[PDB]
Amino acid sequence: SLECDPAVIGTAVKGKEAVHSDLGYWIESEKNDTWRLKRAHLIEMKTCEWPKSHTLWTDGIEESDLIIPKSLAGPLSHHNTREGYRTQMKGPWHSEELEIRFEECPGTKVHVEETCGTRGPSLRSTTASGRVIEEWCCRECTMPPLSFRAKDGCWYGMEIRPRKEPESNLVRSMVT
Amino acid sequence: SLECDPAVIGTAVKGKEAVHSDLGYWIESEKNDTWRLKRAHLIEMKTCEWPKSHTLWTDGIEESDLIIPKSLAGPLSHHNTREGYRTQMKGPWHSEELEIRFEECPGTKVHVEETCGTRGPSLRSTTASGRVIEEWCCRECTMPPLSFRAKDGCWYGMEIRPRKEPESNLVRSMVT
Repeated sequence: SLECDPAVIGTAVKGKEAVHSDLGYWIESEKNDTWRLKRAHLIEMKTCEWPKSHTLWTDGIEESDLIIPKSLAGPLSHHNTREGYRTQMKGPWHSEELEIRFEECPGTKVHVEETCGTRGPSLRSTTASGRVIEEWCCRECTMPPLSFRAKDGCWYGMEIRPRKEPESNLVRSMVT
Repeated sequence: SLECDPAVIGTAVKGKEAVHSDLGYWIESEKNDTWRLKRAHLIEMKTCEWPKSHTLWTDGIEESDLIIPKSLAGPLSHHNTREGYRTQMKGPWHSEELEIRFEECPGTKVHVEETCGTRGPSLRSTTASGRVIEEWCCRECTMPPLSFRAKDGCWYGMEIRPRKEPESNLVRSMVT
């Protein structure tokens, strides 16, 4: 009864590309050389549960590995995963139009440094003053780095933290 | 590995209809209160394993309820199920062109009789002499009856057995 309406759900695979689509959700996965989330575009956030009947590869997943959270109608699929990243509970979900993609934000860099901060609330790449933050670090995530493209700028994943920058000046999402 | 080549596999859902397709397999499933196998068309039998990456609703199934056996490249899906039927291990899989459909054979009728024979190898609807066998019985399967349409005639499912036949006249598939 809490599932999204399957009347408008469209899921398809052909070869090495897959799409989990909805009215507002367009979730692309690829095989390279294992299946992973490629990019996603969400225009209307919703809180239903994506039905297993309209989902591919629903076996042996834990909700902690779902890139798009299950509570936000993220599909319970291995196609909704990426190595080195976990569920993005504290992401910039307040925005209306969201694009999830694996690319560095403009004028930014991410480094794999075990001497880096742990996962925390998602950080925007521009200060409240509006200035770019050049250097970011990661402890376990993989490259290219998970990013969020919204109206107000580029948001980085939780695993991605800034280098020698005070996380107190930055803008942080306050949703879960 | 032991999986079918995913390069040519195409699976899609839109609303109440779903297809698990490949080069030789065309498996249609439908939503009618519950997800079930609608019809299937197989032109080349295979012994690979259908990849879960290209399969819908792979969760909480037992292989005994898969209409198309896992060994015969049947998808491990709730879409590959039908109420009152179990895996058709002893089916007419020797034939080249096979169509699975839920309909009575042209000169037969099937009744739900708990006082009927048990599961056995799939039987043709025409004797070796070539005459139709009008009456068949079922104990637990549902209607319409699962049937196989091949070049040599109509084959009934394992759950569907005849009442007035001495088991010697019939044509029995001898493959598993």
